[PDB]
Parts: sequence; structure tokens; C-alpha cells
Amino acid sequence: DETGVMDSLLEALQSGAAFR
Amino acid sequence: SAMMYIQELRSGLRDMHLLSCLESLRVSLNNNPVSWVQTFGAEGLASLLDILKRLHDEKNYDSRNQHEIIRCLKAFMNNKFGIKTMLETEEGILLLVRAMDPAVPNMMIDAAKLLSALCILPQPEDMNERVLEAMTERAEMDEVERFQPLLDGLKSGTSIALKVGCLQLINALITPAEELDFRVHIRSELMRLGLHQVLQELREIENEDMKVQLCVFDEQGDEDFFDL
Repeated sequence: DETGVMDSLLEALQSGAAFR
Repeated sequence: SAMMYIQELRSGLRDMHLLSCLESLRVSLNNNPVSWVQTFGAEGLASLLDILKRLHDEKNYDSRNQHEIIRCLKAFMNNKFGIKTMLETEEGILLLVRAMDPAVPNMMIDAAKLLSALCILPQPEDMNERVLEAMTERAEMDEVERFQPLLDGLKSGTSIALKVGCLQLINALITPAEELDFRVHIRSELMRLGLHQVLQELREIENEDMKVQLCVFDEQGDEDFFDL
């Protein structure tokens, strides 16, 4: 029910946090 | 409303009317709650994916319409249901990878992003495997090496946003992987394709987002050769 899920993933990619 | 979009998307529309309704749809999906998005559901997704496939498969408003779909896709997938429902599709991952045309760099940027985010998903799986297979699938369709569209986007002439985009997808394909020998194998197939010559150039560039993806690429490259 919460949006901006993609929006969280795009930001972790962009900064580098995702990796990991 | 959710239902009229679908009806309109199944009505045989073309060109600007298609563009305009896709634009409308895009805002709708962006502004509306997750219940409206389920209302639009897999039936809605399937009709977007249907037009996408027709546009992919044919050749004035084509690029724009493909792009606007890719934009509609981002919105649909900006919640759990939409992510699940895309990943339940037979062909949607593939139609994204096919949206990575270096000739249309801003849709490639948008498509590469959504593929990169799938790759780092906590659930499903190795979605990186799923994306690679789709790239494999696309490579023999277009009769190119599978990582070539990505190396074409790192070429010197292209926008920094694209460069960032490609390197970011390289990183999303590799990082999540548990196997060292897979990781180095990918890294190595990319270097065979001319990645080493481009890193020299990329490493000159002034950009913080670019500096970030290069740091990730380099540091994981070091640690893998160290492990091996």
C-alpha cells in the first residue's frame, strides 16, 4: 500500500549503497 | 477509469492519440493509490506490453511511445504489487532489455535503471540471472554480443547520464552474484568487448555519480582477483 518502492531502489543504486 | 485506460489501450490507437493517452496513463499511475494500480493490474500491464512489443518489432511517434510506456512501467512498478506483476510476465523483462537502444539514449537510461533495480531486489531470487538471460535472448534476436548495447552506451560521444546508466547496470548484474567465477567471467567478457579501453576514459570524467559507479566496479574487481 506504500508507493515509492522503485524510488527507493533507484536512489540506493545512484549513491552506491545498493552495491551493497 | 482504470478500466477505460485498458479499453482505450486495446482500441487500436496510434501515433499522437497513443502518445497522449500514454502520458495521461503515466500521470494516473503516478498520482493514484496502489488500489488503482491493482485495478489496472496485469490486464493493464499486458496491454502496455502488447503495444510495446508491436513498437519494438516494427520498422514518427514510435520512440516517444516506446519511451512513454517505459515511463508508465516505472510508475506501475513503484510499489510491491507492480514489481511482482511485472516479474510474473512471460516477456516484460525482455521488452525492457529491448528498450536499451543506444540510439534512443534517454529511454535506454530509463530502461537500464529499472533493470538495475530488479537486479538488487531482496525478493525474487537472482533477478540478475533473469536479466542476463533476457540480454542473451535479445543478443541473438539482434545478432549482436549480449553486452554490446551497454558498451555502446559507454562510448565517448554519449551523455554522462547514459554512461552512468550502463556502468550502473554492469554493477547490478555483478554485485548480487554469489559466485566469484561468474563475477570474474562477466567482468572478463565485458573487457574482451572493449571495457578496459573505456574505463581509461570514464576515469577522467568529472561526475560524482560516475565516480561512484567506477568506485564500485573497481573495488569489487580488486576483491575478486584478491579472492581468486
